[PDB]
Amino acid sequence: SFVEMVDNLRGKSGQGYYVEMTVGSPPQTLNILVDTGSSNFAVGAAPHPFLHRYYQRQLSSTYRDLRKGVYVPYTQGKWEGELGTDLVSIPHGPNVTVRANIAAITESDKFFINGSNWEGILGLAYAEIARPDDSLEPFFDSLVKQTHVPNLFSLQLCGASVGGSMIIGGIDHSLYTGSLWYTPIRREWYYEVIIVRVEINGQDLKMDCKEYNYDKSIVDSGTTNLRLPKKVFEAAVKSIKAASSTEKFPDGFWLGEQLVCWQAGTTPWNIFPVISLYLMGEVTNQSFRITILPQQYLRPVEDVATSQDDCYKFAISQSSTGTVMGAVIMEGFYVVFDRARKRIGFAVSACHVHDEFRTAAVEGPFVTLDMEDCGYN
Ligand SMILES: CCCCNC(=O)[C@@H](NC(=O)[C@H](C)C[C@H](O)[C@@H]1CSC/C=C/CSC[C@H](NC(=O)OC(C)(C)C)C(=O)N[C@@H](C)C(=O)N1)C(C)C
Repeated sequence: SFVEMVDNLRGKSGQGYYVEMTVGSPPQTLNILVDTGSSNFAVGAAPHPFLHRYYQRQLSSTYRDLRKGVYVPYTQGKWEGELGTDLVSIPHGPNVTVRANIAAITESDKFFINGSNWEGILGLAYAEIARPDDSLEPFFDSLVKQTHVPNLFSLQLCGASVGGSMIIGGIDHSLYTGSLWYTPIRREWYYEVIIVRVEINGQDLKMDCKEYNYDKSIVDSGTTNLRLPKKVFEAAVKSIKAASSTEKFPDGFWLGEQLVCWQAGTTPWNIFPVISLYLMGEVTNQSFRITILPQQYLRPVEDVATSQDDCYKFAISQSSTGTVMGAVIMEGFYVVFDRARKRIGFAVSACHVHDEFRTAAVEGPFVTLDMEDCGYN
């Protein structure tokens, strides 16, 4: 019965993917950002220049105040509000209704995006990183405990203005091709995984694999870019520059600041290398890899001028909190968050990226010794 959940996600490029939900009685409709990098369910509950609508607790008879404030900081943006509980449902999701914790956002800073079309956020990670503490049961935990919905979900994010699917409670085999390859969830807080090798155009970056996971590596649908630790970011950029030395790009380009443009349909994709991330597998000394095409880490942006040329922004940035496999990485892949078996699966998506001579892929098996030494402690 997953067919009704296909295409239940919408959004704008670089503004996150959202699903429709309803809270309170009578049901109040709101678009909620899907974020695997956080664990709090929260919605705007007060007027805001960027909000077209918000949660009105006074209009819900099922609403319950928990009389307890909350603050939640994100890599970018933050908000604070009041904790409470209410009935919640997902129109284009499983046909059920559950009582879950809800944070009524009363104040925020650089959180709501102008024209994003969403007024809330659904943290799908674990309680361990929930605010104010792990006692605040996350939405998915509530859903699984109050219903018969299996303990797993999958995400198929499609690029370009953007759409996709969030299959709650299962895997929809028509949304991907080939085989699903699984990597262990190292620890249940963020969806933490271990990267055991990185190659650019088939060239090993030759770095201590611990560097790839310093101080952790996570899968985060709520982050746009591929974020890499300083040392890895530097090595990656250097390699990508040399590969594209043919042309010249402003130093601000590699910083995500300035953007580059080309005559409509003349983008020199071939000069940009593919990136291969090898992930720890399910059996001893075994891993698999996912290959990222330039069409993924070069996010298309509207021409700042009155021109009809294709402009893009470097979607790879430096991080100080570990590797982050954001939406640009998840796009083109079908990703299964198999919480029941503590693993994350990857397969080529049906709405995969397209290149003339190259193609994004998930390949295995590969032999990799000492993978456990790649984890940072
Ligand atoms: C100061 C951080 C303290 C630690 N906090 C966390 O780790 C929290 N989790 C997180 O912050 C997640 C790891 C990140 C989370 O998904 C948050 C969700 S914020 C709501 C998301 C809106 C969709 S636009 C996404 C945006 N795109 C973007 O910036 O594009 C350009 C770079 C081109 C401008 C982006 O990428 N945001 C990153 C940076 C980010 O912050 N994402 C919670 C666990 C409490």
